[PDB]
Amino acid sequence: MVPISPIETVPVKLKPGMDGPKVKQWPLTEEKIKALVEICTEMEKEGKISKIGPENPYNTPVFACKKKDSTKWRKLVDFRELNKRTQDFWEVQLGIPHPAGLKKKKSVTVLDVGDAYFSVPLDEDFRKYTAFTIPSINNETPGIRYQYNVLPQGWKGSPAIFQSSMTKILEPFKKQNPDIVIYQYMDDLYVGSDLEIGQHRTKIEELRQHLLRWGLTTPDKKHQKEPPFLWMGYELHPDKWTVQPIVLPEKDSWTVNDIQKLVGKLNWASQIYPGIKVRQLSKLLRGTKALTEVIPLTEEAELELAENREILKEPVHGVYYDPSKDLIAEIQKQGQGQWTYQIYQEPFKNLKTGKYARMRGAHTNDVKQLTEAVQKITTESIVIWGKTPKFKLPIQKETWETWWTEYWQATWIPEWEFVNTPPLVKLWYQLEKEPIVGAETFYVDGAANRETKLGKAGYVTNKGRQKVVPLTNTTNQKTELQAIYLALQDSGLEVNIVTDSQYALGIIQAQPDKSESELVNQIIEQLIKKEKVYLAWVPAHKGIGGNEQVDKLVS
Amino acid sequence: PIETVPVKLKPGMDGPKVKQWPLTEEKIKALVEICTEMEKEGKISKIGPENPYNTPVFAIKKKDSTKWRKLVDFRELNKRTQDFWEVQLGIPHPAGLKKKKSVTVLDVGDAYFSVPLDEDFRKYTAFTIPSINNETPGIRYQYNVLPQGWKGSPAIFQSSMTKILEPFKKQNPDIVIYQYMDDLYVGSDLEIGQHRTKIEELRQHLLRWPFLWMGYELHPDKWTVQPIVLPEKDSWTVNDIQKLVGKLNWASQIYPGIKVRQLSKLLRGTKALTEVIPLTEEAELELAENREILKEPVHGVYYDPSKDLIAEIQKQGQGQWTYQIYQEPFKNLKTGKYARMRGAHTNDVKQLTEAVQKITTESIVIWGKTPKFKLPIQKETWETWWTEYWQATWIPEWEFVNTPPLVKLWYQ
DNA sequence: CAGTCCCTGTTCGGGCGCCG
DNA sequence: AACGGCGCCCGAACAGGGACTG
Ligand SMILES: Cc1cn([C@H]2C=C[C@@H](COP(=O)(O)OP(=O)(O)OP(=O)(O)O)O2)c(=O)[nH]c1=O
Ligand SMILES: [Mg+2]
Ligand SMILES: [Mg+2]
Repeated sequence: MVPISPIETVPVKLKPGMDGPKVKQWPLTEEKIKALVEICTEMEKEGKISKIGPENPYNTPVFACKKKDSTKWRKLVDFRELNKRTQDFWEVQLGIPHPAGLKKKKSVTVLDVGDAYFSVPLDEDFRKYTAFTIPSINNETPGIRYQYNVLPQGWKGSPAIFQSSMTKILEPFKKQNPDIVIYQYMDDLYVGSDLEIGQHRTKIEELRQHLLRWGLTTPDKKHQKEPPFLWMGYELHPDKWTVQPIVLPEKDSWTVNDIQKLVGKLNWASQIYPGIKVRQLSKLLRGTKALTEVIPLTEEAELELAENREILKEPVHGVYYDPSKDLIAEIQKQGQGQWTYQIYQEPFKNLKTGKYARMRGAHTNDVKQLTEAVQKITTESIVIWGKTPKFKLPIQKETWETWWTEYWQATWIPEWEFVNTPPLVKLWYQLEKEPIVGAETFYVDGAANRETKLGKAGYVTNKGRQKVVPLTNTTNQKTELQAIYLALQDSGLEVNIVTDSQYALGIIQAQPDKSESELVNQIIEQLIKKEKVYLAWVPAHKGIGGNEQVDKLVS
Repeated sequence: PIETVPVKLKPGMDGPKVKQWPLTEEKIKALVEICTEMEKEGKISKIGPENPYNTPVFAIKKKDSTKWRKLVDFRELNKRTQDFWEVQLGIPHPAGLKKKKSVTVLDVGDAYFSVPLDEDFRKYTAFTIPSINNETPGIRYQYNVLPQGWKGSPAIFQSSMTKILEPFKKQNPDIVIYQYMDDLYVGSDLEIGQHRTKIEELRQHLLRWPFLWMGYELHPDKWTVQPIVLPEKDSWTVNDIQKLVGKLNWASQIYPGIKVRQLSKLLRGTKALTEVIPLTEEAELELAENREILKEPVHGVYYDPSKDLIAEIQKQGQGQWTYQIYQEPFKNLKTGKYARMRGAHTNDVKQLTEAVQKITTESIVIWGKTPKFKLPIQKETWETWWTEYWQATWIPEWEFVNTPPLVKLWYQ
């Protein structure tokens, strides 16, 4: 006979055709034995755990670990076999709150529900599916077996049930106090208002007693009444915020797992520290698949690491969101496909910063990457503030106009303005729209054997110029690119090039300025040196113009 | 007082599990206000995390409208109940709707809120309202009545809709009425004055039983086609003839009688692209013969009701967009071109959004289906902006391609 | 006409950061 | 040695289209 808590239960089923968990216990140390027998007894008197007998043919092992910066221990149930047989839940936690999205509030209070999962009841018809034995001695007493009447920590349904139950309890309080902001994340509650400090504690006590009606305790141990508030791993001050101090490890020898933690902390630090790069550090995490393997720091990865430590020296901070002012986002090019940006409302008062260094596609240009960076900033800004910021981009209006009007794919940038801060983003070469009068016309072609990997590449021109080059260990696509490379090498500043290669034409028409292919980078280098280049396409194997002639040479 | 028509998913398929995407502030404030009223009216009810299903939701504003409309992306749920709205209780498509001089589209989806939904099926209509900056967790609901945007709603309501439209169809035997999703297509050959008057009679016919006051007008009789045309120049260069032969060679995949023998003979040698080539007597004959074949209709091109529709769109630049609708490759059922749409010369995504809506509307009028689009855009670009410009109560299927224009085929 | 190749694209799961 | 959430950078597995060979 256990009392039913005021919190409405959540009906939980299992996947059809499957039963409950039947896993043997794990032999642990005697330190954990004298730290859980007292918990199962305290929870038994408080109604959070009931005892069962032989009528429950299930079992599940459990372990315990010390709480972070606390004397109290934490009990975790290894429900990995129960999670495989429990119904799927839709998580109502859609993201992580960010302090840059918080508005200015005169009074702030941070709460923390004590015994979160242990204060929300489990489904009535589901408590029988949580059986676990507790041996008082490691090999003597058989130990009486208990069950769970609340949410066990470790079950894959515990977070979603708590987050949903917490919302239903706060709904009547938020309706009675519309002007009060309550950021609800897991058990920690961020409460803020523009009321006076005296009247603010009044509503806080009203909320503490409102939650007490459902068995939710807000102890004074984790009650925060004055700044700086520690919330979501940040330091919340009345007019600014900053991330909690980030410590980077400094080992003499660097392994793989050390860099993974290093790059991870830099990604977490890049949200407020401007100018963080991880290109050359992550470049060391390629190929090798041994987490315990020493990797020497390259000269580029060491200079990148030294420049990041000097950024973390000076203290930085962010501000809060004011809905009366506009949102501004400004991007800079860091080179090598790296981009950094800052979001602010007043100049030099950054709400947050960030970086976009993703390299998508084998061939791309700076305009494409800048477009992708704008899109990442837009989606990020809608999550945090629900609106798109006005952009300040290091690209001329004319440069962007030329790109998107002549591109074959739909592309667009929201309302933005040009900011003259080098390095500016530009198009390094422009393909002509019509054939060049007076320019030598090069008919290029390439062919390779699928078996021997041997091939040829060359050209013929209207003036009689001709070249054929044998190639070893190549492909048809490489010979077509090499043919275009030969025509650019052996032509004047203006040249017309005719090819049958849809592959080569598709790469060059997109005006790439960087490529993972050395051959393409050489083609780009030639295209930049030219003054006028016209690329035309004809279907192969049709007796068309000089393409029929150069086809005989390379095959 | 109505028995819930039983609805079952297609065998072997589970309910939709699609993540909600971020929403702007104005759209969340609109959905919170709309869902609160619907909850007070019992149309929806709050649910918990024991419902593993979820469907995205956002809001739109129709053309020349300032009122927010809730829109659910039931695309996943629709193709998981396809045996219902196509086999058991289907809606016949009138072949004369596309022949009418004027066709008005009426939003009648609000009528679906009067019929209850099968209790065993309500768990699949689950959706989640997000919060700004993740202040509060997701606010999940589920539908207690027939939801708007679900292909099963017009099917179940069809028996009710026929009784409402019966006195009006008897009163006017010439007016064609088609129902697709939340919309009602009313086509008539009457003049614009007589048409809109008869439309208002139908509105009053529905009132005696929040977007019923709107009426988007169409003119399917004025719908044009964009055939393949060849350039006509006084002088031709090597580059011109090379582009022409390349265009005709690709066109041979459609019209098998197109020849390029006499035109390719003009390019014998290794000539400069800008060299002018006078057309021979045979080349003029062959080019004239090919211009007539492009006017002739393609052989064996008809609509198969069992095959999905596919729509490809090409960005031609300067506000020009071309498209083709087909079921089998090179068997186009319709080719067209759009120009000077909203966002021309300033916004590609808005134009592309408008083009998708126009094409879908035409496909509903002509065949009663929505085509699956092949969009010339990057997935991340489209998924960032398309909801900002969507003005329709349905959503078609789409995929993303990248086909560089090797030869300008549909617009010289 | 099939069956491959070459190439480039996306999807996904795991590594790390961080929150509870 | 647990659960859920979001982010990044990584590689293996997979899909799809030109192009060549039997
Ligand atoms: C940190 C952590 C947390 N949780 C779940 C359980 C309760 C809530 C909050 O945990 P907590 O605040 O640290 O401990 P809690 O149970 O609330 O007890 P108190 O220390 O607050 O009194 O999240 C979890 O399942 N695993 C974890 O590692
Ligand atoms: Mg707590
Ligand atoms: Mg070739």
